[PDB]
Amino acid sequence: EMNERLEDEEEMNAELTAKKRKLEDECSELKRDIDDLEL
Amino acid sequence: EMNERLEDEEEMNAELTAKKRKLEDECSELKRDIDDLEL
Repeated sequence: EMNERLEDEEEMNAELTAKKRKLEDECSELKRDIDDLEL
Repeated sequence: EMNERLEDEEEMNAELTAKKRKLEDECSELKRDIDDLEL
């Protein structure tokens, strides 16, 4: 039982980190363009 | 330990999701403020 649920949170750890990577990416795209534009 | 790792990954899930809360917030202010800026 302890393994079957920890594996839930680890795949969730991946589900988080994947989205997190997609965040850091998209946040930097938007942030870049705005900063360039303001110049 | 397996139980301790649940206590690890719940807080780890919280630390990540809290970062995600900052990442999601900024990106939304980014996309919104662009809209105002374009108007």
